[PDB]
Amino acid sequence: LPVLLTDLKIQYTKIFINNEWHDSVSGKKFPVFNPATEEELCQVEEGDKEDVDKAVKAARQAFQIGSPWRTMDASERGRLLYKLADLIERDRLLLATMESMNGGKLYSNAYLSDLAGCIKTLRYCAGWADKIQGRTIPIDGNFFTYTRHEPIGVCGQIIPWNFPLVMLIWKIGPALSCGNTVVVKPAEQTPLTALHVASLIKEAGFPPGVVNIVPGYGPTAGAAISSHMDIDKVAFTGSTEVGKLIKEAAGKSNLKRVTLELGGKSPCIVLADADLDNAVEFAHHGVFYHQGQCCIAASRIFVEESIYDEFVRRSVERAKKYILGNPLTPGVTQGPQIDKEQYDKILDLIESGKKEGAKLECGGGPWGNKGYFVQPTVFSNVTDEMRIAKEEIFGPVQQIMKFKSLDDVIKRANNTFYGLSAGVFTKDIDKAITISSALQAGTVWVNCYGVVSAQCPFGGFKMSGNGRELGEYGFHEYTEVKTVTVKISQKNS
Amino acid sequence: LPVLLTDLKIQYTKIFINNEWHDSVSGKKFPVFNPATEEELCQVEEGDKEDVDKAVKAARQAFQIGSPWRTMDASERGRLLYKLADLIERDRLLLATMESMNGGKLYSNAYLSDLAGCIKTLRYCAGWADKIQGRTIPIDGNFFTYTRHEPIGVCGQIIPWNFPLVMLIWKIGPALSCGNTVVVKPAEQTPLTALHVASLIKEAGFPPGVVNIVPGYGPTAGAAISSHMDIDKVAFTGSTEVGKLIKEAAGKSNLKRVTLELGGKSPCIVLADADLDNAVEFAHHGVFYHQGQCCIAASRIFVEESIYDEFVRRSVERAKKYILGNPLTPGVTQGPQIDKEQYDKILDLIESGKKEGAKLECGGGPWGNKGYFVQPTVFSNVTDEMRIAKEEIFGPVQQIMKFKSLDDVIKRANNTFYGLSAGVFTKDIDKAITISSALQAGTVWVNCYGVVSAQCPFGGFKMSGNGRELGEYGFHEYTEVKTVTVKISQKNS
Amino acid sequence: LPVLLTDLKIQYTKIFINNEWHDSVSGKKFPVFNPATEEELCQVEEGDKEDVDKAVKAARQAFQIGSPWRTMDASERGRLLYKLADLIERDRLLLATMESMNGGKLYSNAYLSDLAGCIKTLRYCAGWADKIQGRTIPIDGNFFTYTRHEPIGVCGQIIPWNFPLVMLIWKIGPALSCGNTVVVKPAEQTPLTALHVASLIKEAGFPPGVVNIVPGYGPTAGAAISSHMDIDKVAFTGSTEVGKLIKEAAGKSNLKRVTLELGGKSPCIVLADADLDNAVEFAHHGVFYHQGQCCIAASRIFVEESIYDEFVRRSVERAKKYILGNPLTPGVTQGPQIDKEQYDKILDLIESGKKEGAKLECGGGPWGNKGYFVQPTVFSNVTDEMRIAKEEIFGPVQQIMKFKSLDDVIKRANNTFYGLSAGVFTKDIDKAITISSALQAGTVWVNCYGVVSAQCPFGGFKMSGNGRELGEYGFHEYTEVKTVTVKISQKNS
Amino acid sequence: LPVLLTDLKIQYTKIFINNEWHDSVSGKKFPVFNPATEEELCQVEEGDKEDVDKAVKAARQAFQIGSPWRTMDASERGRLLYKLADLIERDRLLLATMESMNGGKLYSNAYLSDLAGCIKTLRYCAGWADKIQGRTIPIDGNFFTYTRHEPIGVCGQIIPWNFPLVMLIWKIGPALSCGNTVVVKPAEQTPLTALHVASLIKEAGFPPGVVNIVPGYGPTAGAAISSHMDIDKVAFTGSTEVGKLIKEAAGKSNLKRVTLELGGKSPCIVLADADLDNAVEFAHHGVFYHQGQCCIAASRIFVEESIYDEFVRRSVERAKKYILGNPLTPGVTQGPQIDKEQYDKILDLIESGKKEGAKLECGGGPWGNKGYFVQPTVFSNVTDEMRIAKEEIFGPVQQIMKFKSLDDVIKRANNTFYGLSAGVFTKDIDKAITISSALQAGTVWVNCYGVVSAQCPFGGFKMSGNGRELGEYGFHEYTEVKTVTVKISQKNS
Ligand SMILES: NC(=O)C1=CN([C@@H]2O[C@H](COP(=O)(O)OP(=O)(O)OC[C@H]3O[C@@H](n4cnc5c(N)ncnc54)[C@H](O)[C@@H]3O)[C@@H](O)[C@H]2O)C=CC1
Ligand SMILES: CCOC(=O)CSc1nc2c(sc3ccccc32)c(=O)n1CCCN1CCCC1
Ligand SMILES: [Cl-]
Ligand SMILES: [Cl-]
Ligand SMILES: [Cl-]
Repeated sequence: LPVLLTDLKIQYTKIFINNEWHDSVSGKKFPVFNPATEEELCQVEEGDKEDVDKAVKAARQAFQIGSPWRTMDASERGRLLYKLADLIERDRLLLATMESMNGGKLYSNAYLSDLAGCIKTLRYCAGWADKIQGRTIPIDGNFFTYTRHEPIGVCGQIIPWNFPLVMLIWKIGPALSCGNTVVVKPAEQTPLTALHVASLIKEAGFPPGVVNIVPGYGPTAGAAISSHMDIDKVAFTGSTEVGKLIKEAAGKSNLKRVTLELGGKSPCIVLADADLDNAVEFAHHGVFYHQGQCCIAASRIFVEESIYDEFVRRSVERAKKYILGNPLTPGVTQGPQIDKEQYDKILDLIESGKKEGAKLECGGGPWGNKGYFVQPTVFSNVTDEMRIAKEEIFGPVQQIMKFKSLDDVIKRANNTFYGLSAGVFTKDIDKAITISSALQAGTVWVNCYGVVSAQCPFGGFKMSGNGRELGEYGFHEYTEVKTVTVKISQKNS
Repeated sequence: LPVLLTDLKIQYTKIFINNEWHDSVSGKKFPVFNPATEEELCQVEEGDKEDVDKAVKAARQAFQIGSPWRTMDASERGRLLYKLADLIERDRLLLATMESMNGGKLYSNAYLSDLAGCIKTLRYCAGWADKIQGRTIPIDGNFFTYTRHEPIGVCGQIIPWNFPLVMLIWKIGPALSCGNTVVVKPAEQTPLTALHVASLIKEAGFPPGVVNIVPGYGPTAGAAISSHMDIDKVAFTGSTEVGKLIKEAAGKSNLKRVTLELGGKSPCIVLADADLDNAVEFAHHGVFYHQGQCCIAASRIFVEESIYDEFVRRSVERAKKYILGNPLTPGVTQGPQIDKEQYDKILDLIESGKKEGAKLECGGGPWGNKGYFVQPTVFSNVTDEMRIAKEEIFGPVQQIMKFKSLDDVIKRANNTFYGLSAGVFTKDIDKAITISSALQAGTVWVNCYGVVSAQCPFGGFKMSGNGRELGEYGFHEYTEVKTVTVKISQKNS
Repeated sequence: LPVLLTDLKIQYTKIFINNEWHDSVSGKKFPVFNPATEEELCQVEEGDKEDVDKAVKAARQAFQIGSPWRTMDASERGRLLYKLADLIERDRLLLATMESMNGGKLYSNAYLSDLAGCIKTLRYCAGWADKIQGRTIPIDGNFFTYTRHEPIGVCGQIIPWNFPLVMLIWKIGPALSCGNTVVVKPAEQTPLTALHVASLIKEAGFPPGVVNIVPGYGPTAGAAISSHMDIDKVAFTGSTEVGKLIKEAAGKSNLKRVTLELGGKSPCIVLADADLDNAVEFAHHGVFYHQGQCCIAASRIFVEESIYDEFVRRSVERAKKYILGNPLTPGVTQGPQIDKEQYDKILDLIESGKKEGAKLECGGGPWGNKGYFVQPTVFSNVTDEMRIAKEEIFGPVQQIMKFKSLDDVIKRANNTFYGLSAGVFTKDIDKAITISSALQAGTVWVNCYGVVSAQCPFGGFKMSGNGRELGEYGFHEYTEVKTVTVKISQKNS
Repeated sequence: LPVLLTDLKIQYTKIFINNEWHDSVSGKKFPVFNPATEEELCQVEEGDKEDVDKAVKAARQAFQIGSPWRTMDASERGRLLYKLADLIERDRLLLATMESMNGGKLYSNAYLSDLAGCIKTLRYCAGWADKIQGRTIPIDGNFFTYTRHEPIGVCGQIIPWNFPLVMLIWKIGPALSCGNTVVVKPAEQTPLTALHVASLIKEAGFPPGVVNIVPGYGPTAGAAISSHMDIDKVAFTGSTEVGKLIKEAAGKSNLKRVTLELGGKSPCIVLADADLDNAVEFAHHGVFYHQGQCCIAASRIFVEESIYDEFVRRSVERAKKYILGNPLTPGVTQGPQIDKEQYDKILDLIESGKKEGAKLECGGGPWGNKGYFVQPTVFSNVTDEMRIAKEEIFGPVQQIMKFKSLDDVIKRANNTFYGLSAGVFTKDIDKAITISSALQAGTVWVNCYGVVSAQCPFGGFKMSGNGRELGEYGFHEYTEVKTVTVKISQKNS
């Protein structure tokens, strides 16, 4: 685990449009904080509607028929993405450090996981660019018919603060591989890594206007994207509330394409025949990863009665082993929550668990004199009507419940408006296949949890979102299909 | 062209839920009219929110894990669809007659085209059922990963009055082939053919609740579908206004998947080297088909100056050759518009063309003492800011314009919030390919127009809709992708 | 289980070329026998080189650019195949009876399985016809590139006597769906069902020359196919010896495409945790089905030592329960072998098992005064160097062996030049996945055996064959891919 | 056009097995010559059967279940290929020089085209590695069925001398991306660039035994590959004669999979409406490229009578403009033929053209005192029965013919046992589509020629070969499909 042997210096703080750095139209700036210390790191240019309009015009122009980005070989779009991955690999120490400092994110994970994921995802996407293909189709009648899987056009992409870099790359990788242009709005909490990447987009040689990055707030810059009359598509990861607003704003304006990923209340089902240590470990990391701030957090763990008490005991032992503190310091194993709102939400929900009669096994309160820290918290004997069993907490708060009827537990697992993911732990082939088939969730892990890769599509059932990202299947959502049908004198098979 | 040698008798007038005929919960009924005579044909049970709730419950139950429709072989879903096609072929005379009588639709077209399209589309969809496949994916790490392309669940499907049968089958064919269950709301104007088909769904042996048909109005039954908390997806063909309302209602409620097809203002570009007679014929039929009531109507025809006057002359000669009257009577070549609202809209727009200075070549007024008839109408020297050049008329009203700059005409062709289709007429390979690539439209025809087939995906760019129907690509929109990732001791390629 | 309530009368005994019945050029005929009685059923026209030349010319002409079969809609090729399935369904009683009488095949299986498989396979193939698609490809440079998945042309198809109808349809279904024309040579033992199907091909309305059926012998009619200078592809199921000759003859002549399926020595691995009754049943039916005359026969069954004796006991009990006799008589559960050569081969191999020291548990000799009957025979304590462990027997002869090292048994399972299929019986997810991945076989069944369907590709690893039949993947082998690359002035994504 | 600013020094002259350099078992070496000077460049270790056996054992071991190459992530196979491309880019000057010196290949083409093609092809193949996917399949009955697209195993790959590097990469890129191991036999004429690449395979970090390179002769090392009992597949580009021998040897031994590309007699059809200068240029380069030593050489050019004389005149003017000499010297535009056999064959065929009455427009004899040089030669009024119209010349010899019947010229174009490629020159859409559809050739170029890219599949119809290389479609030929079918208690769609 190498580190930056020199203190981080913040350089890139401006709006990125047509490969140059812009002041906000208003002249306004907003502060950016270190969640572990509550101290301002810097000021960043505050994008708003006016700045979004500049970025959209730039993106529109870069998408015009005859432009460099429309006319270059697909393989060259791919080359540019591979180059960007190489640049991020070059600046890995710097990026992992900035990510950890701005995002409250453990540095070892930032370096070994987030940065690795960004690099691998970009390289995966680079490979698709010249492998996006349409069809030739044996239509009835004397016609030649083919399809073009064109890029859609200008894609507005709004990303959250929990995985700033990974989410940036998850959005831009596919969009660019397919030939789109993008207007990106990073989370107000975490604009800095996106702006560094923008410098590397310029360095790699992407044509101007192909990627534009507009830091700013949700109701301002975000809303301007969702309601813009010349944005063809909007992609978003974040809260359900905002997802609704985005879909509504898209409907009112220009009926732009919308894809959403909106978190979850993801269940695990642990059968009595399960490898118990393996289930405890994966379910543990499954809920606690990055201070509980994962859309896929395994926030309801149902365990067969006969192994329930043992499951709970071992889970508690594991949760009691964390070291809280600054995510930069080696050996520290839990960083802060991102901000006050999240902090407040986690505490309120923890209090509801105590009130509504859940058994507190450990944690249950805040930690320290600075930083938005929350003790890792475990509740057992949780019941389905409790707030901590229904609401996404997005904090280090684990719920453990028992069942003895498998039919009943699948119904309980499914009894939510969410549906992002689930986990099944068993040694039995038939149970693994039939349970995974019955769960209304986008990804089901069997005898593991939290395994996400560029090669697999990822997305929600129900209110956890719509559409899929990554894999072969995800690329479909960044193309617009055109059918071309040509009259011919006579066809032959 | 065979005919029913016995008078049509209306039998099926009720709400279809769980394969039985239901009265409306309210007890209310609404009238159904023959647009050619303005006479009531019958009364039909009026579905509203309460009836939609009954259909959704039925559809939900038919979709449950372990149900007949979830557990039957995919090939058997396909068999059921093939059987339904055979039944519609059996009742072709009856259906074509009912379609023509209720829809104001020329009987020869109803029989030879609409009914043929329904049959062929169903058979096409039947073939996909056991050919819907997921993937196995060489994910990083020691895992086995596969995907399931599951049906989504309960699909709400709202269809228009212009092609009642074709649109019914365009919706239910793919949805059912993929294993979904459906709640269908036919247009208030044209419920009758859908209800006959429902009798044939029962006869074919589809499990109850797999298809439910709820006749009724837009703001009542339609709105209940779009806002329902247990409908997983809504599909819609109709007006832009309603498309917006549907997307908004889906966002406010349960973030259900939405696909829309919303008509157009589709352009043709006729180059000087074009086969002129061929371009005139296809552009003519392209705008005039079914009294102009096609989403893809070729409602802006741009012709190179040197052949413009000849194009206009020949177009006028062709338009002056129609025989208006009852769509049932042989040799009649133009039926009525569907209803008063459409009628009023076409007349108002025709008047705006005269006012704003378009040259009237023929038609321009109503026809007859009964029926919503409009003279076939041609305007030349139309300019881009005129109402008849911007608004979808949905009537027998042709606009012809000239150009001499090809760069300019492509920009004019593209200068619309619509984008459903377009036509290009030229003998030159390079022009055909480059022009079709540059047009922002879902289907581009070359040296033809209006060629739609079950084998090709169909849908809009921009505000003409989102998603694609039919072809291989259309089937994707009726599946929900689940990734299953299984921990293994060691993988091997 | 319905039966023909009228005695079978043989009608179709001639060579089928251009949809008419032909005498052999030589005037020669050959006899056809009932294997259960050794009595001649009829005489059939003997095709030889001269007749093959007539069929190839007919097939070539039907494949010419501009012909009905090249110009008809793909959906119409599909319609024709669906019609043929409907006709075979109509004549199911007759076909199942003829199959059983000519092939020595149990009538209940013939009716319920073989005929069902033919019908289902044809319907599956019908569905692909208009779903065979090429690609459009974003090649480097200013070009438009697309591919056509054309039919190959004249396909020579040689099929065996064990599943005459199923194999006929397995060959012609895909070939025709893809638009090829075919020259079929049924086994000399079993020409009759193929000739009836030919009458139904004529009745369904296939254009003449699209299917031609040339009964005759291997070294005569078969060899003429394999060496023909105007046959584009040859497909074959049968013996390894002949497979070699076919590949060699194809290399010497016109380098025609070759696909082979050549039987096996397929292993099962039964782990100690397996559902034992389920493993015994499937392994039993897996080797004994159709008198052992299946390419996929489970002819080496390795059982973990701790359950080996119990496995063997239960296997023996099951084998001792058969009733031998005429395949037409209800309750009869084992018919004859096909002919004297097979009969002789099975007996010789059974004798080698006794000689080389295998433990005879039951059977071991012939049965009856007429018909090529062999007692169902079980050997335990078989070792890998014995003839019955290495050679495909193609008779009712089961080999059971023990193991205790899993690494070792996989190596033993794989230690063969064959590789058609295998079976794995265990309750453990990891073992099921890792073992199936390690076995060098085309199809691996888990906790079942002998499950073959039109939707899955089927074919061998190693010397069990090359290429795959059926599924999506099998269709690729009946197309020839053409790339078309068109110079354009400027491309756009 | 940069050059090596230092003289080339030959380093790598040994057999490459398990990532180390081996002497031949016999101790024998063979000489390697510069075709431009007829001087020996070096000696290279001569591989024979014994050495092939060592390489196959190494390849077999590297392919074993549990090996590094079988267990590494697919994305890592891709990474290794990307690294190799980067290494070849690093050594581009050296490789382009060695290629030109050993292969008689113009240095500017070697550098700008061959080396670029190698790099781009490797990068294309790298991108597929983790995008090779099987299927999940909705089989009839209560089963879970999926497929694995496994690597085949040990692939023997025999390549020719005309494009040593490009062909090496065309073979190993796909084979390795798919996870195979390879035993490569470069042409005896041109082993040197392959051995340098082998050093870069070692440097990139490929596991030992994954690639093995065995220089040597055809009937010795080549024959040992084709007849080997433990090689799973053989791929070959070269002469028809050898293709036959390979297919036969594969049939006699172990029925290994075979794919062949075998050159052609590729036709162009130039219509009267064609852009004439464009057709002349592409047809010219189409036959003359790399001294006529391209499988796709446009060796029959049919021109409509009305433009035939002009076509011939302009073609002659272009052919008379070459500068012969050393392929290393700037401004030199034609190098030597590869060796004496080719040289002799070209001269003999040129003499047959004079004898049989073809009109000699220019060239017709040898050139210089050393090097296998042949004057660029044009024949007009060539007729279909002449040797130069039927036999692949593989020299700088152009045939031009006239036609006036389009039906007739397509039949003439098709009247060959070859079918690798063809060209069509016209401005008319319908002709371009219908002619290209009618030509029995693997690639058809329209208004261009010789446009080959990694993204498109490439291969012959008829005796020009079997199978396809590159594109998505080519990758299929380097996988072996396994179906896995698992019994489950109950399936759900
Ligand atoms: N799916 C996921 O991974 C995430 C889920 N969440 C959930 O949402 C809850 C609230 O967290 P927030 O930070 O408020 O998430 P949020 O959904 O409001 O913020 C995420 C992104 O949306 C933008 N945004 C906010 N308001 C917007 C608007 N009106 N229009 C357009 N864009 C807008 C933000 O600026 C940011 O870029 C969390 O407690 C958690 O449960 C939060 C972040 C990520
Ligand atoms: C290859 C893409 O990059 C990464 O995987 C970075 S890490 C990571 N990304 C995402 C999630 S949700 C999600 C949704 C979309 C895209 C990426 C992710 C997550 O939860 N994580 C931590 C897993 C730690 N795990 C602990 C045990 C196994 C992995
Ligand atoms: Cl498509
Ligand atoms: Cl998928
Ligand atoms: Cl292809």
